[PDB]
Amino acid sequence: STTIEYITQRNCNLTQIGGLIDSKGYGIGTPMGSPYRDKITIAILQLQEEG
Amino acid sequence: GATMTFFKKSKISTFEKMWAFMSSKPSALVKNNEEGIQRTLTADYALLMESTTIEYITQRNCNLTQIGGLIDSKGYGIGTPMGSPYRDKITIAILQLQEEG
Amino acid sequence: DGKYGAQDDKGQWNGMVKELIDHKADLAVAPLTITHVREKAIDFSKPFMT
Amino acid sequence: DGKYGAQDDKGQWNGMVKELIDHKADLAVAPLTITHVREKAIDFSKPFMT
Repeated sequence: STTIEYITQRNCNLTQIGGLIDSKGYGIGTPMGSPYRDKITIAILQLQEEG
Repeated sequence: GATMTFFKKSKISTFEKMWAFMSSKPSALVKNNEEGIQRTLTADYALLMESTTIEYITQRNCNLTQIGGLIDSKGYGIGTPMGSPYRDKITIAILQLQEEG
Repeated sequence: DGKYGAQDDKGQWNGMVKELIDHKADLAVAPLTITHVREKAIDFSKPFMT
Repeated sequence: DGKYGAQDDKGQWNGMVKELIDHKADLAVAPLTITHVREKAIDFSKPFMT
């Protein structure tokens, strides 16, 4: 959705219809047993909460 | 509710502004979902609440429509006790379940 | 106690969090709003719905 | 590899996933999907969006 959104918003000749027929997540990949991923998740939550 | 907590915690001018407006009038406030349901059924009184709840209500009510998409960002997960291995197994199971559709 | 669980003003938690903290429930599949305040108390899983 | 990360013919990883597995990278930052196989290969934080 965001790719087509960017494409349409950066031109004046493309129509965007529909925004969700499925759902996939995009986050920060971390190695196995990452101890520092917890604070990463906390900061992500804080940014989402504050908008 | 989660929505009002988000509004007070949000830094977006629109969200905080609308929250301040609605909180300003004590007659534009409800303490229960069905209170707002009845108020809307009686007169124009928009209710903002968890999108799953709104969708369920609309699916269960033929007198109430649905307007507006996922304006905000929330989600529901599974709580894991501190120091537990169940988190990774649960995550892979739910990821593969949603992946299959 | 019927609630989503939240951090009280006395510094104590309630609901699902304590049930997971006190190790009387090893799992809780339920509608659980994910917040960093509740993340610190109890880590959530991947959001099955957004 | 110029990619988010793809399994090779023998199940070998590349890009972000291989670097994290090799620990040549600490944080994987890209608009990469969070798939169950990728989660098993490398851990993931809470997504910015879905």
